[PDB]
Amino acid sequence: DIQMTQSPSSLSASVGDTVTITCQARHAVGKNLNWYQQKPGRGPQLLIYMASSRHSGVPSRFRGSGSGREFTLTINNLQPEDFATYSCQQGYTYPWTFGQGTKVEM
Amino acid sequence: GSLWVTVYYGVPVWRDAETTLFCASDAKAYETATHACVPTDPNPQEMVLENVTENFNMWKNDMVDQMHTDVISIWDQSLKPCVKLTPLCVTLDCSTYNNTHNISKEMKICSFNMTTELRDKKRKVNVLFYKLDLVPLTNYRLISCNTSTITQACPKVSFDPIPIHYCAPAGYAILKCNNKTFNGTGPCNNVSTVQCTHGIKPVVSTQLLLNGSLAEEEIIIRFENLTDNVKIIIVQLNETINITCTRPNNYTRKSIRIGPGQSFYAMGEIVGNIREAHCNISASKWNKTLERVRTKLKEHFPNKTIEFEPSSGGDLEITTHSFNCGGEFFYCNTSGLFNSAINGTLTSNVTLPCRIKQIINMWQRVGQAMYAPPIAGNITCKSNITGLLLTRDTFRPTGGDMKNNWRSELYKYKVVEIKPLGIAPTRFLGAAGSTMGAASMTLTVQARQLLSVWGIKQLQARVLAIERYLKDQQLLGLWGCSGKLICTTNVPWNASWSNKSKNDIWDNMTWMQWDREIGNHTDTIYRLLEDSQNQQEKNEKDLLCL
Amino acid sequence: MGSLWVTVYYGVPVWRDAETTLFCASDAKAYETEKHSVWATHACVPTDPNPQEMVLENVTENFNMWKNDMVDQMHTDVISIWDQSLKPCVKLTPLCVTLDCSTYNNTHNISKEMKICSFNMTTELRDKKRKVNVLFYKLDLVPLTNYRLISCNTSTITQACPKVSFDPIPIHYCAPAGYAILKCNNKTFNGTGPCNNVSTVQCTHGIKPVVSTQLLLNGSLAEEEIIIRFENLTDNVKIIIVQLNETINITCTRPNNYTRKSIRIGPGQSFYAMGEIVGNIREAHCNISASKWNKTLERVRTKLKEHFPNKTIEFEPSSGGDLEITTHSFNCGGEFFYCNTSGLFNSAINGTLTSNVTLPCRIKQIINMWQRVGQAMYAPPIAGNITCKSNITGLLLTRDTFRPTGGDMKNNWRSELYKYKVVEIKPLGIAPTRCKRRFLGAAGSTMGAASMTLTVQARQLLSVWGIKQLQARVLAIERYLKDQQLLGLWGCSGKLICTTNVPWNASWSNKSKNDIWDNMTWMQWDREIGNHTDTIYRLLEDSQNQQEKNEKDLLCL
Amino acid sequence: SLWVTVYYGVPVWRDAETTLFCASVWATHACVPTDPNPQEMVLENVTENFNMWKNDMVDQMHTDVISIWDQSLKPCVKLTPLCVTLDCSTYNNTHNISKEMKICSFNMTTELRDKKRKVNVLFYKLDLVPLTNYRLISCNTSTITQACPKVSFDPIPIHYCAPAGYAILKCNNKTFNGTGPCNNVSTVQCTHGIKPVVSTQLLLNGSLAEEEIIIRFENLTDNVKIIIVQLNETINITCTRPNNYTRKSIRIGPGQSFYAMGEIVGNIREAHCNISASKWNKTLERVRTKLKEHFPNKTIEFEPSSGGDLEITTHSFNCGGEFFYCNTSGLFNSAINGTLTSNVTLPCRIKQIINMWQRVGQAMYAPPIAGNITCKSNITGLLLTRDTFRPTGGDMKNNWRSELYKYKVVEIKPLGIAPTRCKRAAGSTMGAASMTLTVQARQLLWGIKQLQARVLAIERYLKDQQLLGLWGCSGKLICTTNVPWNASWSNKSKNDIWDNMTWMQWDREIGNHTDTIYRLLEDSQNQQEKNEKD
Amino acid sequence: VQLQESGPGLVKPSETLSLTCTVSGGSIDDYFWNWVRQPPGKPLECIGYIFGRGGGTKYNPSLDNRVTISTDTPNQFSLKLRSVTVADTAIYYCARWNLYDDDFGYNSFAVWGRGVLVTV
Ligand SMILES: *[C@@H]1O[C@H](CO)[C@@H](O[C@@H]2O[C@H](CO)[C@@H](O[C@@H]3O[C@H](CO[C@H]4O[C@H](CO)[C@@H](O)[C@H](O)[C@@H]4O)[C@@H](O)[C@H](O[C@H]4O[C@H](CO)[C@@H](O)[C@H](O)[C@@H]4O)[C@@H]3O)[C@H](O)[C@H]2NC(C)=O)[C@H](O)[C@H]1NC(C)=O
Ligand SMILES: *[C@@H]1O[C@H](CO)[C@@H](O[C@@H]2O[C@H](CO)[C@@H](O[C@@H]3O[C@H](CO)[C@@H](O)[C@H](O)[C@@H]3O)[C@H](O)[C@H]2NC(C)=O)[C@H](O)[C@H]1NC(C)=O
Ligand SMILES: *[C@@H]1O[C@H](CO)[C@@H](O[C@@H]2O[C@H](CO)[C@@H](O)[C@H](O)[C@H]2NC(C)=O)[C@H](O)[C@H]1NC(C)=O
Ligand SMILES: *[C@@H]1O[C@H](CO)[C@@H](O)[C@H](O)[C@H]1NC(C)=O
Ligand SMILES: *[C@@H]1O[C@H](CO)[C@@H](O)[C@H](O)[C@H]1NC(C)=O
Ligand SMILES: *[C@@H]1O[C@H](CO)[C@@H](O)[C@H](O)[C@H]1NC(C)=O
Ligand SMILES: *[C@@H]1O[C@H](CO)[C@@H](O)[C@H](O)[C@H]1NC(C)=O
Repeated sequence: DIQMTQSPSSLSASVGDTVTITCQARHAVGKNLNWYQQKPGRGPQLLIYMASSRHSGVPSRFRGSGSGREFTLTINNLQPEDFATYSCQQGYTYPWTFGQGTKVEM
Repeated sequence: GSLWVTVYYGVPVWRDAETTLFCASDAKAYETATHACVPTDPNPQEMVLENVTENFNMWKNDMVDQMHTDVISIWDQSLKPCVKLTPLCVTLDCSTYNNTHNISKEMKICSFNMTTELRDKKRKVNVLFYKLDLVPLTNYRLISCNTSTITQACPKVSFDPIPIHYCAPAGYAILKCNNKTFNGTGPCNNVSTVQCTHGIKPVVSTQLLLNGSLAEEEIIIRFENLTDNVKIIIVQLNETINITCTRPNNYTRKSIRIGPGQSFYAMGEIVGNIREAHCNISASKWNKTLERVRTKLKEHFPNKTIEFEPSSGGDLEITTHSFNCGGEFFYCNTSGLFNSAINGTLTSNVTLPCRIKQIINMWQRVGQAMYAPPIAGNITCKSNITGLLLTRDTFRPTGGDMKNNWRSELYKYKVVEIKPLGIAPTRFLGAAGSTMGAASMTLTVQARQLLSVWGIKQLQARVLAIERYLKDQQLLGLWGCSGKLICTTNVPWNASWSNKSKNDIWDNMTWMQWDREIGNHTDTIYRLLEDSQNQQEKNEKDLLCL
Repeated sequence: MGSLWVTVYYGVPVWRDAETTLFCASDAKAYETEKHSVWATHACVPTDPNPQEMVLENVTENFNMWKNDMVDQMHTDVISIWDQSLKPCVKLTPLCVTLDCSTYNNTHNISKEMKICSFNMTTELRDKKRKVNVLFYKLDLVPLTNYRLISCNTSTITQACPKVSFDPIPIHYCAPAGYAILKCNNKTFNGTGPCNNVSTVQCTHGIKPVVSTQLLLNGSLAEEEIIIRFENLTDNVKIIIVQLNETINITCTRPNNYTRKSIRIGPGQSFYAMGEIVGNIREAHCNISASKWNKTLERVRTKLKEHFPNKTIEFEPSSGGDLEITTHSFNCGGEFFYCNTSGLFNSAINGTLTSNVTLPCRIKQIINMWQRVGQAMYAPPIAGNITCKSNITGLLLTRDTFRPTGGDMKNNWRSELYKYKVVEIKPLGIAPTRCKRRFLGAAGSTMGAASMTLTVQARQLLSVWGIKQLQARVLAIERYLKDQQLLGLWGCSGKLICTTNVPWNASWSNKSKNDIWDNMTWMQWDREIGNHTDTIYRLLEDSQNQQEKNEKDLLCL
Repeated sequence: SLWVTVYYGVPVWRDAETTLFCASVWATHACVPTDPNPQEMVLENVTENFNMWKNDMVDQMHTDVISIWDQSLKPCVKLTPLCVTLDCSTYNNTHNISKEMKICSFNMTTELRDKKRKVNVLFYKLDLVPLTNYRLISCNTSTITQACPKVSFDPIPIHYCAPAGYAILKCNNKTFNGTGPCNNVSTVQCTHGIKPVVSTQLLLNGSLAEEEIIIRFENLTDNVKIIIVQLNETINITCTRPNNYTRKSIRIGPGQSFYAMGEIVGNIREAHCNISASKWNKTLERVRTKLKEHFPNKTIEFEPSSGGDLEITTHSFNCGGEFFYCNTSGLFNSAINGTLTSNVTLPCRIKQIINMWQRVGQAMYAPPIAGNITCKSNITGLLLTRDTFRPTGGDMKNNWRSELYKYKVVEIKPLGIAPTRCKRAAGSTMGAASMTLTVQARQLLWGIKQLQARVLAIERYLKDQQLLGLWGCSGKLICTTNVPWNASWSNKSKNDIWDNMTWMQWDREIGNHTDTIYRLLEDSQNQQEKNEKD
Repeated sequence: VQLQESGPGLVKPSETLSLTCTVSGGSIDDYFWNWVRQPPGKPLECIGYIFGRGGGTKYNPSLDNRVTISTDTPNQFSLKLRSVTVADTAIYYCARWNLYDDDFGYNSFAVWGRGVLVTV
């Protein structure tokens, strides 16, 4: 099964963060990544569906980008609802593993 | 007086830029990288620059991304006219394969029913598939019919590579670097402008580069990141190793019709006794080369005991060596080569068994795939091992990333956008490192290059070059220096922009050095020259009618 | 004082009422790029940082908004983008099958607009065929108890991609270089005939491509008075367009909430239908303020008395026709509403109104756009309740008592673009000059003034959708180099005022200097000299090569 | 000392390889509407060698016509579902039984997919290939496509318009080898409208050498190639579809219709395409005399059709919306021998399914028109081959060549070097052509074909302007240069170089030195510009 | 569409586990139905995924020979796990992979349920 990593493991700032991620295993999975946001003690929901562009409902602040192993998600002009976890995901094989969970606070 | 403003059209200047790029296949019609690619020019011209140093990032190259997109475009244009085997998706009863000469573990005959070209009745069709592609449900189904659909390759066209010579559009140049010892990243000491890259074979391989470029002096290894395990490591070997692969048996070919005008190729019964498909390498050469590789890893990555272990695990395309031999894809388990302590006698060739796969899901995309046709009769291949791909963990082989395959050959080249518009104070690309006073001799040679669906792509690039020339001419007309290299007098140079003395500017620096020195302020002087040309034009209008 | 000698002028304000290709300029911001739109590409260039307009003086041009070029170009472009947006989406090939339908019975009550239909259908696995039950509107379903889809006669159905949206995105129709759009500042102008003062724009305000029948939605507002636009007062077949003085807030809704059910047809392909409806069924209401509507309709009556005098006038509901024509058909919030507009124009009302006028509406999955056969879309059911607040800003009427009229999607584009006209700057002019060799600011102004302001025109002249932008670009390049090389063959390339070594001719004209340079305009001047341009061009380049060869021979000792 | 000068706008021309944009099924409206009247000038003291059998225009025209054919057939209905088993039996009209067609019942889907129903259609026996079960010929290899009704099979005159900087030269001369030098040649920007007609063995509406029968020869040593005979006078060929058909429209599927041939009405005969007998006699005497003169002491005698595949053995042509194939054996037969007093007819047969350009699978199903149609045309040509001369055809490239042999392309290198002592019109002389440069220069100044022509002309113009400005002559038509002339290049006389020499030969003499002089011009102005800077 | 989990608040070690997820908004679509367990401060992990109503199921060899996905009623789809271990204690969730290209959200857990914590 694929192993997964994220960096920084737990960030802390308000506005302008950038969640780079290295997902190892077989690199350049393609555009087959999915980000998520999990509110504290709540169900996660989609943010980006192909590391390409925003999902319906989630604003233009949240975006995903990058091909190769260097997939990334950028959040700009964060509001108080933005602070939560975000994880890497694959799309190639049935067990889709997640990142450890990059946390943003303050 | 003091040094005052002067334009210089066509002097050697480059910014690290990204632009569009087009193929140019070989001129000979023997291969006639499809045929719509333009034939290459007879002479790929190369000119070495003196005193010029450029920082090549092997991993932040734009042309690898453009190469990936363009070769995806080639592949999809090839596949689109071909047949789509959507009706092939049926429930499939299957049974093992027992040839009249021996039995096969790798195979199974499966019997299934479809519709004829006549739209009512068909008959039982018994055709042969590997265990790797079919998936049980003892009834089986193809690997990815639900999530995706399978597009048959056109039987005429072959998947073998043809050398593609990417060429810079007009106003843009490709910069190879001629330092022999080089690791891809960082400065390279002396460079060469090249009209087109050397013919790159669109070769598909994993853990062992095939038919690639040779290290000229010694085995050289490149790093994407020393301190992190994710980033990949390239090995480019000096000399070579013959890899010799075979298809031992004779597989029949059976053309089965799907509907009116559509037919797909299956195998049918094998002839001859089944033998395991395999590929071997000379043992002594492999041992020598791998010892050199381990020694090099010790040299650069210091103090650590470095060991080679087989690939960990995954789908069969991940752990093994994928390659297109004779128009058919196999996957060769590399448990022999990279595993140490097997204690080879070194007289026999080291042998790797291989599994041949029918359905190829490559390019790291879901939703689209191929049913590779079964080639008839034996196939033999004899190719090079010109590079390896590993990672830090021990050092272990990896694969699956074609971007790295394209990285390996294009590690030398970088695109540069020539901006002719050089603004300086004042009282082909070979003279870049030379002085400005000397480099102004050769500005005409760089000026010459500014002029000299893929048809639509190269037309768009040509139009980009045309409107670039007309942007230069438009700006010089808005400045009134149009049609000439050097203008008149009386426009002052503000001191705040730069502080160098009159004499040392020309001899000391390069045009690129002056560009970096003058880079930020350029818009301000473009305004001041613009308005200057306007107010002078008003005065000249007062002169026009007397 | 001497004999008149020729002079060429590059950049004098001149035009011909021409035809040309116009290229889109989609809205710049990124959320609308994310909200993928059928009408607007992302490849469409961003709008200008400053949508610019300049106003001319002492110029009067004839505008025929019925026979204008924006209308044809927008109709073709919008059909092209429609087909492009529908092309990747699945073609619902195994839909056109027999269906067993019965009226839908919700757990609360029965619905008039709905029937549950069960039918057999072949999926991505061709062997597997099984019953599939889905809801269907009565209007879209044509009988043979067995029903089928209405458009199985016309074409195989194509699903709208839920990714792409039908929402109108403002399109800044913008013209290539060498062409300028001419607006009319006169608010009261009927759109046909001369306009007394006009404006030149590099491009137009953002026009919303909005499909609407019998009424105009989100349209432009007459700033001074309610206005009537008429192709022919005498002929009844023509169409009457009311541009409304003030908006009339229309509030539309579908009260129920809809559940989307997906059925697989292909690998990665499904057909979206509505499931059971949640909540008690209630009709779709599109209600409008009644005092406002009455006051406005009566203002229409008062303004309309002038253009057809001394006759009693009564607005009457449309007699009959296809549902797109008789009923107000429009899309808001991603669903198609068809609203019986009878009550708005009904003569039953005697001028007494106190509360909102209500109009029932019906919604259709299957729509044929632009009245073409060969095309038919499947609208996926939007989930939840939609409540769209729109402005009624214009009416479509026709004389036999004036009835509402619909179905002419061309007229919706006419109604917004009544003021804009394409004009092709032909910058070349010829005239005698005092100094004699051996945007659009100065159109109506004096000739010498234009001679001074030539520089602005020159500066502006200097500078299939991807193919359309490329076509615009290369047209600009070809026109620019055409003019420049003609000037080179005339002897003054790069010079705007090309004094010439050629005498004028009495045959071309006998006008005095003061006449041409004080009173005659560049358009009048082109009318005078427009019959002799070719000959002067050829003999001027002849004169240049003669002079140059004479100078070369004299140079040779 | 002689110094370097460059004249811009000079007439010179190598055998160029450009692309010519179409002009207006055959004349698509996307192709630009042709300018109604092509113009034509005349030259003095010019001869141009045209290889009729290697010219690029035959392949360009072939590619254009196939592309237009596929463009027309693509939006129209794809007859994919038609390939089904068909039960068939002979067609018995009230008049008589016809061998040409027969009735075929087959099941077909209603527009709703659930149910199928039986449909009866009359198919030509020629198109119906056996498997009473039969199938369609071109359903074997790929899918057939039905043409649209609105599009017209009539050959709309296509005029080959050249791109800017390129002009077409037409060998106007009456008599000609079909190859080699031509006496006086017209110059056109666009050609006369070539009607694209599917021709085999004979021609319809072709161009006419009104003065004399002419012979064109791919090889005068090898037999396998084909010999063209351009006939003299117009031979009227007149044809009628013998009987009246009925159009039965069947809805094969949702939104797709299928026009089928129903029953027949009227007198059932074969299509009878006969000509004037006296014209045939006189023309045959003339060609026999001419080919006897061309082949001295070797006898000439024609032969009936050789036989083989139905496309090559027969005269073939489109008229009235139908495609005809007529056995030309009896017309060329020496055994008939009987009479030449009245119009004799060779019977023709119609195929609904056409594998055109000899591609397997890519085929067109004829719209079956309901009712008789007359079609009258002129014959002005003939296809034979050296071997008792058996005719041959099927080479549509050769059909294009027959009308396309007259024309040739020429580019203009406007810049041209000729030394001159002074310091810093094709038949006429270089000094005489200085005045005529401007008219040249102005001429220098499917949709994507128009785009290609536009951009290629634009690039060539900016290369001329570029190189001129690299020689200090941008925007100027005649340029003196400060650089001297290296005497080693050429050894011509001072008075002969602007009076005597023909321009073509001069270009041939200086071509080997052109690149060197250009490279030495650029450094000349570069050094002069730095000299002026100081 | 709204998605919700249902299960026991506490499980004992070495005892069978079951869970049930409810799609309240509509009937069970043809989309991919998924369970995505979140261990305490560790990456989330797939269990068994089913392509709709009574479709084929892909389970995980990482949790080998214990998983099973089956459906009972058009609004319920359930997970069953046998031979649980102490390491399995976590917050479970149910979610939905959008197999199809044109829907907003593709090959992605679009709508997840709120989730349920199991102690084991
Ligand atoms: C004439 O002009 C009026 C006024 O503009 C139009 O009415 C407006 O229509 C727009 C477009 O519908 C409304 O704007 C947006 O609608 C979204 C509807 O939700 C989603 O619906 C489906 C559900 O699956 C999705 O597929 C689809 O993508 C839609 O997004 C709202 O979601 C938007 O608001 C939400 O997002 C933004 C993002 O930042 C937030 O700021 C909001 O608070 C909210 O969360 C948005 O509302 C618009 O609201 C309508 N009214 C008004 C007053 O502006 C008419 O349709 C138009 N044309 C005609 C013919 O009348
Ligand atoms: C791709 O999709 C097909 C259907 O489109 C899947 O086949 C289906 O597999 C399920 C297994 O969950 C079958 O359901 C059950 O299995 C057996 C065999 O029928 C039986 O015990 C039950 O009656 C029940 O049906 C389902 O019938 C079967 N459908 C068909 C038409 O064969 C297939 O598994 C999917 N492929 C994957 C996930 O790789
Ligand atoms: C060949 O010239 C003829 C001259 O008539 C052209 O038109 C024909 O006209 C008749 C009516 O008298 C049409 O119905 C025929 O179909 C036309 N064809 C022929 C061969 O006579 C015609 O455009 C020209 N060529 C062809 C191939 O039709
Ligand atoms: C690897 O990248 C990291 C940051 O991701 C950096 O700190 C480190 O220096 C890099 N090491 C290399 C390129 O050897
Ligand atoms: C604008 O249009 C109005 C129409 O009433 C007119 O009075 C005015 O002159 C026009 N121009 C400007 C600059 O306002
Ligand atoms: C009706 O659907 C809408 C759409 O969001 C929603 O507000 C409402 O909760 C749904 N149903 C009920 C029963 O409230
Ligand atoms: C035309 O040219 C041919 C050779 O091409 C020559 O034999 C013949 O005399 C010329 N005919 C006329 C009428 O000038």
